[PDB]
Amino acid sequence: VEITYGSAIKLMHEKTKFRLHSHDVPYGSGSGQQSVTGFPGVVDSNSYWIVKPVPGTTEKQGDAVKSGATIRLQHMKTRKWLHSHLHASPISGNLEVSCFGDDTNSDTGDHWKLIIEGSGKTWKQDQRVRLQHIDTSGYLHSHDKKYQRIAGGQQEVCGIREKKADNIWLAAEGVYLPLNE
Repeated sequence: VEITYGSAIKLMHEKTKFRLHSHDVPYGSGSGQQSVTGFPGVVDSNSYWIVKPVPGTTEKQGDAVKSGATIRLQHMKTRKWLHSHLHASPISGNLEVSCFGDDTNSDTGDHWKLIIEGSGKTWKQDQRVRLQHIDTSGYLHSHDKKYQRIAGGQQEVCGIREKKADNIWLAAEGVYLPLNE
């Protein structure tokens, strides 16, 4: 259950049970970058993310991710980074959450602080967490607000500034690399 750097995870929205999801299609407005949504179905390779450190650092694959760590989530299928910035999200006009760059292109807008809700010190499967975007201070957020025509039935994912029930997430369905000890 200990989630280590290098591990593959799904991230489930606690309230709606939808999974953090991406795919090879951009937003029409805001940044025009690759879009990110909440996806309800269980079988979906597009729901997998790799937990990574920021490139400068001592943290390595197999190290436990700590509460308070700055992390990156890289989409397995497209290699783009979970990203935010000051653009309007398409449904609710909150902070746009996108997929940015690739293996040669990452910036600080790819940085999220892991906040474990209890007194837990290392990230585990099924524990309640928030992810706070470093640059904007937006909490990764979803809700029962859905696209209709393209990607219909999938939920908006965005960033908001207050802690709420709709910004708690749980890591699930993961493959966790062995603990360096």
